[PDB]
Amino acid sequence: ASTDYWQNWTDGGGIVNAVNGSGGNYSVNWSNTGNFVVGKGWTTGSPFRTINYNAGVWAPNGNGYLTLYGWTRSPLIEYFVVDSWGTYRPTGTYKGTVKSDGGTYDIYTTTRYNAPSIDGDRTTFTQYWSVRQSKRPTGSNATITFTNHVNAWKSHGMNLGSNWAYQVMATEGYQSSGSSNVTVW
Repeated sequence: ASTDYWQNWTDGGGIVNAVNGSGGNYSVNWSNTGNFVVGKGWTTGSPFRTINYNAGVWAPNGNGYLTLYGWTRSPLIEYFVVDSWGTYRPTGTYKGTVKSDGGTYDIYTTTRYNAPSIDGDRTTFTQYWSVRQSKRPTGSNATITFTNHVNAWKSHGMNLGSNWAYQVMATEGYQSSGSSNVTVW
């Protein structure tokens, strides 16, 4: 499918060279950054969407995530489906696991306090996570059947908001350096 949304946010720290490529392709070169999120996807997320991607390059030197990323409103929720990471594997309050697209993911919940949200400014909100138990190999055509995660989260009392915001396959980093090249469809 054709992507219609380009996400390129940075808190201004360090260098974040984000390139909006042709079609669903994008690349990022970052160094000594603060927090940033870059990716391509859809303006309106959907719990029934099946995301396809191919990370031709995944080379974080420190803390960075290759993850499906999105938000919902009412309530405000930031969610993730992490397929790979750098030096740090994200975790939180363990809820259970879900098997999907050949891998096993741990389900976690966390809370952010006085942090920047999609609406701008700062606030306190909940984060939903699905983190692969082991890093998914990159360079191949990968699939993320989001419906499997949404259903698993629901079973653990993790319900998403009613107003859907953007949904993208992103590269997120925190105080690190690295390179990535991803194609989404």
